[PDB]
Amino acid sequence: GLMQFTLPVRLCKEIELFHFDIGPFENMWPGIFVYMVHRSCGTSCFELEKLCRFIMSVKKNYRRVPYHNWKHAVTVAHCMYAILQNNHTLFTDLERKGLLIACLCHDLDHRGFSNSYLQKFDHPLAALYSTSTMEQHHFSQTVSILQLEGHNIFSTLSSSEYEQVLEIIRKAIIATDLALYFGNRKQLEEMYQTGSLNLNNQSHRDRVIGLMMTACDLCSVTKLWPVTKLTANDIYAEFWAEGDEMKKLGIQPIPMMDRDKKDEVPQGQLGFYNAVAIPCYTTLTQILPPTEPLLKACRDNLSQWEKVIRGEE
Ligand SMILES: Cn1ncc(C(=O)N2CCC2)c1C(=O)Nc1ccn2cc(-c3ccccc3)nc2n1
Ligand SMILES: [Mg+2]
Ligand SMILES: [Zn+2]
Repeated sequence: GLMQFTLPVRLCKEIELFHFDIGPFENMWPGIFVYMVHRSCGTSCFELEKLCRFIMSVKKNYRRVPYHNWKHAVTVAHCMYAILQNNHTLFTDLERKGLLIACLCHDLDHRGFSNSYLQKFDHPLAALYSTSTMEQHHFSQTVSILQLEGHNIFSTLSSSEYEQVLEIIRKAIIATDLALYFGNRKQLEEMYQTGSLNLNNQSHRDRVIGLMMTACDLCSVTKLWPVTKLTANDIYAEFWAEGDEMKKLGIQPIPMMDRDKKDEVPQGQLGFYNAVAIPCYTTLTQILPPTEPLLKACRDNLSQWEKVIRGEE
């Protein structure tokens, strides 16, 4: 109970900022996550022994892939921590509990392949889950780990609070399917503009939490340029591996996944910032003004990709 986690001074300060990078010391990441739960949720939210056991089982069930790995899980949870800490009074006690766990678990057992590749491979997961294939799997893996003896960090919730938190986690993880983002943001854009947006409306909160999940999931584009640029290499390492596997099935991959078309990455990133990233952080900043630093950082990174094309870097 009286056992806090404390970070060194530079991390204690910078962890509060949206653009924080969790660093290359893997052994510090569990402590970073517990620190964020304690400050975001409370030192009482979870039994430390159970939380520590939950965290190490989640880590074990992330694979050694270039991008969709344990570092991504903790990185996405930190972005959620910064959103929750800058929007103190907007979120319920259950939501703060659920959303940090949702972010940590959102890509459990990712193989580094898209929903499309699983469908074209005819992977068993594609027969079990026709849409949001990997995301239904990630939620399945979360429930499985929660049911390991000693791992139920929600044991002290009432039956109804427990069903509510698992429903928050399920919707939050499903919303990380980028196929669902486009329509979620359009509906949120209209509701904000026509003034019908209502945070007491559960289905409205669900939409807002979904956009927060997209914002945390894409948060590579909101870091300092050197972090953004080096994460891109890991992202493209997976895309190109999937491209290779598409060619093995006798299918020409989209340019994004074709390593022969490396040259066109700068312009591909522009399309992505303009079609996905900027609209995401713009709508999020409209609904939650204190998340504006995410939009400002994204615009700075867009400008950096424009500089790459122009040959200035
Ligand atoms: C940075 N970041 N953050 C998240 C994601 C992303 O998508 N998710 C991670 C799992 C999914 C991305 C991304 O980089 N996404 C796109 C999206 C469209 N693109 C098109 C091209 C392209 C390249 C060369 C040649 C031609 C086109 N490049 C693209 N990149
Ligand atoms: Mg995912
Ligand atoms: Zn993710």
